[PDB]
Amino acid sequence: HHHHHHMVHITLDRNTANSWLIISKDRRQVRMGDTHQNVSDNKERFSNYPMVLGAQRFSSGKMYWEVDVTQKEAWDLGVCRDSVQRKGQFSLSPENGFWTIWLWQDSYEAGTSPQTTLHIQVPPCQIGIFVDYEAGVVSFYNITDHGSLIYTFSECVFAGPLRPFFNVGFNYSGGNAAPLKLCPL
Ligand SMILES: CC[C@@]1(O)CCN(c2ccc(F)cn2)C1
Repeated sequence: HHHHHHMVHITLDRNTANSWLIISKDRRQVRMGDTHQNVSDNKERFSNYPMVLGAQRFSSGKMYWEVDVTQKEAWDLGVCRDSVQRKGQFSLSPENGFWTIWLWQDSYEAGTSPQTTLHIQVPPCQIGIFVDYEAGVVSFYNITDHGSLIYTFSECVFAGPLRPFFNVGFNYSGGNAAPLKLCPL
């Protein structure tokens, strides 16, 4: 791909974070804490899962960013509607306003309903996310493998403003404490 020149500076929105997350001072890194992080509850926070949104809202144009997933066992990445459900249980699907891929139990899958098997020969340490709002496209690129395509959602019904979406995953195993990091342009 040649999408790097629509690069946008993404930062994380503390107010949307699950109350166990720790966001860095620069708002470019997030990890799971070993406890509640001593913040008040609010209607924006994802309650059930270790999720957080980007601060940026997009309703037009082409946007690209990169995320470091080094030494994680589990994570979700992509974009979602600004109006997604925050509280209780839900599935990551375009019907619920999410365009995502994930790693879980040594397999990579796209968040369709039901989920789609991905075929990645080189396990990625960094993921590129490309959104074309007018075209209705969300694409995922393997930066570790010369930018090779991972998955494309097309004919997307965004149905409102979009926000960058992140899930650092649980750490039941003690093997998933590593952060998600937004990579420099
Ligand atoms: C274990 C120390 C941390 O809590 C802080 C930094 N960290 C990692 C782990 C892996 C990796 F690739 C990058 N950062 C997790």
